Amino acid sequence: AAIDKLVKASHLIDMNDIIREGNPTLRKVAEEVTFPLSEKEEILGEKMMQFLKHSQDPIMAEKLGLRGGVGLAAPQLDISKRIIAVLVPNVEDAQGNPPKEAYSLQEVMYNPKVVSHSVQDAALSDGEGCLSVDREVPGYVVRHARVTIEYFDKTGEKHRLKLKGYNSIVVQHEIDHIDGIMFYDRINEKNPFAVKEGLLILE
Ligand SMILES: [Zn+2]
Ligand SMILES: [Zn+2]
Ligand SMILES: [Zn+2]
Ligand SMILES: [Zn+2]
Ligand SMILES: [Zn+2]
Ligand SMILES: [Zn+2]
Ligand SMILES: [Zn+2]
Ligand SMILES: [Zn+2]
Ligand SMILES: [Zn+2]
Repeated sequence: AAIDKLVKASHLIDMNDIIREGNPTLRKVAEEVTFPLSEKEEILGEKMMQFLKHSQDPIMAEKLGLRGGVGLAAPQLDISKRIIAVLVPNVEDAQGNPPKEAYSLQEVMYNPKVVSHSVQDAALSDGEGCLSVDREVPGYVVRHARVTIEYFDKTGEKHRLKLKGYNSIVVQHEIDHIDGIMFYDRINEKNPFAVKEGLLILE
């Protein structure tokens, strides 16, 4: 099964593990995981996180043929479980100094969900992309500006977290994957760049 390939100790997730647009697994609602985690579900989370680290490392991205990435959902690896990893980096300053925090968000989330959100909407000004999508998809992907999520980590400990800015956009994108929603489902059907008043455009 997919999961058996993925969790072999020597296996590194790369682009050949990523299923594509059209594969029915991207359109399912993923199955809740139960605690304590199997060995597999735990190893799967570490691999997914390892993949995002690799994709942001100039050397490993080049060794593995990996495109830069900040989130990955298990549906994208053909695994219908409610498991996402998020790794959102902070940026150096004009002087070249690393940030205090390497990441604004670094987490493997089991059973994540949006429990509440803002009336206000937000969109990345640059559109969104997807590891599974090999097309140029222009337009504003309309999301919530702010969300409160709950989720479990690999110990089964429950977290309640509020997010805004880019972290919020990233997490919504990944949660959508475990619900069978693709980014272009939240792009206006007639005008991709339609701005409804009040929309927070993130630069
Ligand atoms: Zn592989
Ligand atoms: Zn069930
Ligand atoms: Zn472990
Ligand atoms: Zn490594
Ligand atoms: Zn929502
Ligand atoms: Zn709502
Ligand atoms: Zn995606
Ligand atoms: Zn609750
Ligand atoms: Zn459409």
